[PDB]
Amino acid sequence: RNLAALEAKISEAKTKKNMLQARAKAAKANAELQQTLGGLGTSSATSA
Amino acid sequence: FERMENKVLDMEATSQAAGELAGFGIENQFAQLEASSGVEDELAALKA
Amino acid sequence: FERMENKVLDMEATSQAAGELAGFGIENQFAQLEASSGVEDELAALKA
Amino acid sequence: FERMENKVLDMEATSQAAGELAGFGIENQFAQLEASSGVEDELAALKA
Amino acid sequence: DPEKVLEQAVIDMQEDLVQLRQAVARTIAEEKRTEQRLNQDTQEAKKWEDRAKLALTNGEENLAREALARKKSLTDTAAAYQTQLAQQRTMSENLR
Amino acid sequence: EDRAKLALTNGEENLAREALARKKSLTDTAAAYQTQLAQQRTMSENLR
Repeated sequence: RNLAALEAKISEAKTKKNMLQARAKAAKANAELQQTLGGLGTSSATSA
Repeated sequence: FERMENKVLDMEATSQAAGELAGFGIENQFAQLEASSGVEDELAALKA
Repeated sequence: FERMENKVLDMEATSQAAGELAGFGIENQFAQLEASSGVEDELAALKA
Repeated sequence: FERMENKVLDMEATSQAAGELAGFGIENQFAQLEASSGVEDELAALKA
Repeated sequence: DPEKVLEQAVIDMQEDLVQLRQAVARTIAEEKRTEQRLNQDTQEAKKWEDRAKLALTNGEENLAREALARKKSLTDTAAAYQTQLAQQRTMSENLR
Repeated sequence: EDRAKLALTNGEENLAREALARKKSLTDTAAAYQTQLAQQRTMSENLR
């Protein structure tokens, strides 16, 4: 019974962390795309 | 999970910093874009 | 029998390669050949 | 099977990358191709 | 010279639009991969439901409830991947 | 056009519209060469 509970805890913890890491990486990638789409070189164009 | 949660809180703080900064003219430009879309719908009604 | 079956599968693959390639004008030429055959049948009906 | 599944996921990621990129004029060209096909059907109705 | 500065800004913008194309293509692959995951998890949920129907046909309600517990785990995991996918879809449209 | 008349005589409106699409391409190419020719005629008279 301890082994069955241990395997369940390991499996759930591993898969939950893996999908959380994947979604966190996707979320920060989208945030950097929106930030870089905002942060255009408008001051350099204005200086020209 | 606490290290990942600290990186999520850094993305929330980055989103708060962008949200207070990003007050721009572009909202009035989107109202002009919607007016231009209304002109294309009036041209579609004229074609119909 | 497996070596002969591999040569049969090479002829099937060759037939598939010919079948995808062989889209040609000649099908419209066969419709003209059938029209010309119809003219020879009309000349046979005239002779009769 | 996991190495093959990683190559399938690379083809899915390649298909997603093509799907976000491939917004093109060609869809309006296909509407012109369908209009030209409609002209050939009108010429077939005229012949009939 | 202002003409050289604005030409350099336009060159830098060619690098930026390539970086944003990469970020879109990555996000497109992440949404397609999490769709693929939830699609196969729901197909495994059907397999475990059919395993429960076989157990019920044999009268083994114990094995049927165990197989339905695999079905629950898989459909809950597919709902988690659908929730993750919703964040990928909105980010994909934001980058687009 | 005569290939289209043969296709219509056989009832193949699909082949008739395809043959008329070759007719369209050729007559449009002849109109492009007539436009090019108009520039050659005026240049020929200018040099004369």
